Amino acid sequence: DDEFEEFPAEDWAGLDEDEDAHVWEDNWDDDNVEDDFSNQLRAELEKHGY
Amino acid sequence: MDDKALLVEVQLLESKTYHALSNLPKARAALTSARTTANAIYCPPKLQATLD
Amino acid sequence: PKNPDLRIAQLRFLLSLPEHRGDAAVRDELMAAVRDNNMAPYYEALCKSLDWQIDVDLLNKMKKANEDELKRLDEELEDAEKNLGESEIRDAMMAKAEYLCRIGDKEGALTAFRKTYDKTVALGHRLDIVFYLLRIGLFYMDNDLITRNTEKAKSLIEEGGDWDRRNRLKVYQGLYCVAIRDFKQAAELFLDTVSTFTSYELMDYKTFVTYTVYVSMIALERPDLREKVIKGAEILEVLHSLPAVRQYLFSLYECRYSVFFQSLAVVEQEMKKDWLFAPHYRYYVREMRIHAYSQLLESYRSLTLGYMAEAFGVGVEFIDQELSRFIAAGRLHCKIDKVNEIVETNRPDSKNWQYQETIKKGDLLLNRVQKLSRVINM
Repeated sequence: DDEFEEFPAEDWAGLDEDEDAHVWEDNWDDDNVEDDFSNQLRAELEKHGY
Repeated sequence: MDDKALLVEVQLLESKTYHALSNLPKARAALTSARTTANAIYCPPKLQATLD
Repeated sequence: PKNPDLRIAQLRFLLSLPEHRGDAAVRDELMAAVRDNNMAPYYEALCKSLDWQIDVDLLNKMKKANEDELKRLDEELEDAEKNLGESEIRDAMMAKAEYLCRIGDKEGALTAFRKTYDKTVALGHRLDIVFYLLRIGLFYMDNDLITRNTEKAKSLIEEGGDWDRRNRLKVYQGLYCVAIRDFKQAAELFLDTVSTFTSYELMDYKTFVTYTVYVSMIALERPDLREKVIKGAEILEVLHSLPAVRQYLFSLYECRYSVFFQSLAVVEQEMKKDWLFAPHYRYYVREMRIHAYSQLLESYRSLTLGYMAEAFGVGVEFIDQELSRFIAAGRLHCKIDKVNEIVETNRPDSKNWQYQETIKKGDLLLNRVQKLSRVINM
């Protein structure tokens, strides 16, 4: 089996500490920002009567 | 304790509460136990009527 | 043994917006501390909060005195006698968890428990170390030990007695959660156990039922969850005990979305202060939102955004933004129309979805067979 040394085997620095090393297969949507829920709800209905 | 009429009262009350908690299967089990323990004791017409 | 999460998550690890950094919870933690005096919760307390106050060592003095006395007692009872199997040695390590786990650390206790496990024969000791260190690695973010111990218990240890490991899925509440494991498995063993709890050491019954409901209604949206979580007897009884959780569940089931969102906000907030907070409160409140949206979109062909907003809480523009974000993520099959203000569902019929799945699975198999064929026969 070729080891493809023609492409430099990019070393992962010094196997430095990662973010979590968790087992946590996540998606693209988990990195956004949010501001709870109730705040939104009252903030968008007190303009109409809440 | 050898007293069973009060035992049947207590078992029926337990079944009633268990039913009021929507815990239907356990209420049915308690009712069956009450019926068994009442099929061996005086069970006055009120207790029989209440059990039925 | 050590039930109330030692209040440490709610303690000064929930600063900023949650703001939980000093309150009566610190008092509860400190009373749990002074009784069976401990310095292990004082590591971080020796660093950031109450770093070098008078009490920090004013407790340390007789704490070290007491732990030295008891460790001396254990060492004398261990060296003087030669008790075998489940013995005074296991008592020394169980104390050493009641101690150095709550004096300094689990490492010595992990070593001692390994030694006595090599010395002992019966199985509850192994489950004891499993839960001991599951909670310790919830204090210090350890999962590999938990899964190693779980494999040891289930694959090998569970060949004599049974009926124990089930609740140790509590790790599976937070292992593969944000994709598959905050639910599915974490619900299929919570449900399988809710009738027979018998594990009050980890958590009270009410908290267990709340966890079971939370994970079941994300595991099962309406795939006849009612057959197990609504028609369920014990769950219904404890829900009679817990009005908030019962309302939160039946609001989703009975399509009362307006109050379902308020219940979900309450769930999010009370979930943001837990062993379950840091793992997936964001994820859970996204998934439940998507679940409710898909429930409403189902049984509809085209919904006015106004009808959604008035019937799904609030925010015509809020609902527009949320639907946009969720369709962009590929979930929530529906197409949103602007100022005409319609939302059209594009759920493919059985035949079209079947064809798409055939294409996908067959492409997988064809790539596999192509690779296999090419590596053979050169």
